Amino acid sequence: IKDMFSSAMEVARFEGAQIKTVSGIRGEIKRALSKPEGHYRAAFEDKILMSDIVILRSW
Amino acid sequence: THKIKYVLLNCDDHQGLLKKMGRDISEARPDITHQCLLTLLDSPINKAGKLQVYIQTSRGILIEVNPTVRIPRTFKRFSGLMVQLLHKLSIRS
Amino acid sequence: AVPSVQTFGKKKSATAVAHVKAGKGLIKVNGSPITLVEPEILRFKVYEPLLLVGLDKFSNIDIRVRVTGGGHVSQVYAIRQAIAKGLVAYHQKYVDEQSKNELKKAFTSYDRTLLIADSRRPEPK
Amino acid sequence: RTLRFYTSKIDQQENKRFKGDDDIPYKDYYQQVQRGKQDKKISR
Amino acid sequence: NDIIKSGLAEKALKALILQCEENPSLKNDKDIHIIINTGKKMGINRDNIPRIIPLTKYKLFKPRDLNILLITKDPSALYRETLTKDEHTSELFKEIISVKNLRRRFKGSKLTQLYKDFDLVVADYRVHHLLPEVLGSRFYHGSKKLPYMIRMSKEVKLKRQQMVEKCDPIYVRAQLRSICKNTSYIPNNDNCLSVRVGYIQKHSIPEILQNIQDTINFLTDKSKRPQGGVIKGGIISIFVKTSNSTSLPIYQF
Amino acid sequence: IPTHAPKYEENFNPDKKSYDPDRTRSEINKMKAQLKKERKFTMKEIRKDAK
Amino acid sequence: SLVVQHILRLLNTNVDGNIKIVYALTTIKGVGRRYSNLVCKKADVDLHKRAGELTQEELERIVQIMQNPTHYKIPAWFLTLANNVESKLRDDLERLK
Amino acid sequence: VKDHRYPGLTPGLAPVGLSDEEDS
RNA sequence: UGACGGAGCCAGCGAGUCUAACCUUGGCCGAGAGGUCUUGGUAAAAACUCCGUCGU
Repeated sequence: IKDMFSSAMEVARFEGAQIKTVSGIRGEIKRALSKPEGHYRAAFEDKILMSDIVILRSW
Repeated sequence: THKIKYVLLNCDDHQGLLKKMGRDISEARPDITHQCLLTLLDSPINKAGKLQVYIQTSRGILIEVNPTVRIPRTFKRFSGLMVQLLHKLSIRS
Repeated sequence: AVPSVQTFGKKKSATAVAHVKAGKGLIKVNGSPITLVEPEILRFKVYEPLLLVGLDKFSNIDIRVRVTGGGHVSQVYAIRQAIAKGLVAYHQKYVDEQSKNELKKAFTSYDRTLLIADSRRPEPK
Repeated sequence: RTLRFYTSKIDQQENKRFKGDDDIPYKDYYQQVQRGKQDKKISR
Repeated sequence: NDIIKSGLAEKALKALILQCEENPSLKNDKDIHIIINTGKKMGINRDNIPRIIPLTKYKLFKPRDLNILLITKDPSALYRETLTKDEHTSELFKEIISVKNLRRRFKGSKLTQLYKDFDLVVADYRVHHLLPEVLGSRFYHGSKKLPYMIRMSKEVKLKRQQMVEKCDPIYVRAQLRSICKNTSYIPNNDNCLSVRVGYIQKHSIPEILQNIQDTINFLTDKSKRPQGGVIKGGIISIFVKTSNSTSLPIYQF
Repeated sequence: IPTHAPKYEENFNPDKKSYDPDRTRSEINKMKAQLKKERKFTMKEIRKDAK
Repeated sequence: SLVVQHILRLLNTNVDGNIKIVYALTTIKGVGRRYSNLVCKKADVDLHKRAGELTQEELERIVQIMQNPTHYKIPAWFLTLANNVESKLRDDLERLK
Repeated sequence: VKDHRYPGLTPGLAPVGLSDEEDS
């Protein structure tokens, strides 16, 4: 995933956080990718599409 | 070699230190190895290119001495070179 | 119908199918003559059957070999195994059994792998 | 060229390496168009 | 010829050349482009096949000036051998490569290196449609290094018959000379069009103006179809610009 | 035989890093190491705090 | 009884006589194998000759080709931030605490 | 000059004139 | 027990209407939203066998 965070430092703060797609597919922030800054790896309960948008709910 | 900087252990310079390592100061003399290398390398046979020298350190380290080398004549400069050799594992011209 | 026989040779993933029939001594591998088999260094390997039993036996048959899978070496071994098995089977079916016995004896005396598959199945220890 | 040039080289050659007990050495219209293009955009 | 007579064209080119000298960001900009606003949609789908516009008065470049890459049908042994031996084409091409070898050897970052080294890319027409997959996106957006179709020999194809494979070195050299001296354009199904007309520090302002008129005449002349006469219904406006400078108008309807 | 002299650094300290001809080159190499150390430490700390 | 039939300096470069002319001139910076071959062909010097065998006029012609390529129509192609980053990292560290 | 297989040939084929063929 | 180029040729896994860049220069249309085109930079089977060249 991209555009959620600006740098890998921010991702580490949210590692393990709960996320979902518009379709309702639930996932998790697994690890921050070294290159480029802000990109990160996530695992979802089912395969997602490129058109989907992932959301992290926070308060 | 041992850090005090690292210095080639000597029988007279470092007696208290070598006591701490527990090794007897009778057999802590690299000057004898310095002495032989001077006469060997300066001998005419080496100048004829029929002699190469190896050194087996007591710890079990084997050193190859190229016939071309010109080791320093002063012992102090000799000691400074060995600490370089044992750590860097090689000396360049 | 023209008398014909079919045999398989196998080595790792390489599999060769040999069809041996009455003919005029035409040996082909993958639609080309056997002399063009590669690599050249191992070519005599695939010649080993032809030489061990003599070219006279092949003068009355046509052999067509089709090879798929594996690498160069395994393909060569598949070809030679298929050729030997095809010759033995043809002499079994459409020629006397005495010649079959002589062919089997020669191939087994030289190299048994020509007839029986060389399978290195794992064996735990 | 001259002989003397060869004599110097010959003498130099004889004179021509650590030896004995030697120790190792010690040590504006464009700006108008740009504005016009912008002015259209803000005006719109 | 009214465009050349109009002083508006000359002043804009003077402003453009001057400000490229002044502005550091435009230091790498070397080519001059004209942007043509056709009144109506051309209606031609972009085929990525360059269309040559003959510039009669002046020659933009010579083959000896540019890095030329030739992409040939597999096997390239006949074409490489014939071209490299013939004196006319012995030193014409920087590199001769086949499609299969090009695909195998150059991938990923190597494609960027190929893009920089070569100024012109030419390919046999038979293999032209394969190149977009091989060369990648970088060659095929922007039209700076878009490959040119060339024909190795004057032999023609007849249905139910097999073309004889031959390489005519003089013909290939003649085509390449035409490609370099004459500018090129690519049709697209929209009003805008970009055509190279001049090279900074090589062409004087009068020469660039003549090239523009040659471009306009060829593109508007219906007699030159299908290569020319694509601009139907007149030209609303014409601009001039470098790669990174903006459009300075030279003509408006 | 040709006679060459050994090359060595007096008061050599292997723990001490090698002398560099260019001061700017050493200074940036000094500092790229600092940035890597700091980046790795803070990343470890933020992860542990998050856990 | 009477029968009558190693190093050279070109463009401020020493070239061994034993090497072939093309690969001897390749040693010159800016001179490649293909470029040296073309220069030899223009100079009408037989490529099979060794660098030593070359005559004075041939060397002069090669020098003229190499210094003046365009006249002979030779093809053209032959011819502080880290401190800001570290300070930002330090600021982030302080914010974390 | 037309090739049925590749209709793209007839457009965008480099024009050749007597000046091009003549050696420089 | 090299580099360069060419040629020949050998696998088995793997198939969700699903598979996938970024930053710019400008034309036109559109009330806007935006749509289309143009433009430069950045990032992104092998072994094996044969032949030719250089040469350690």
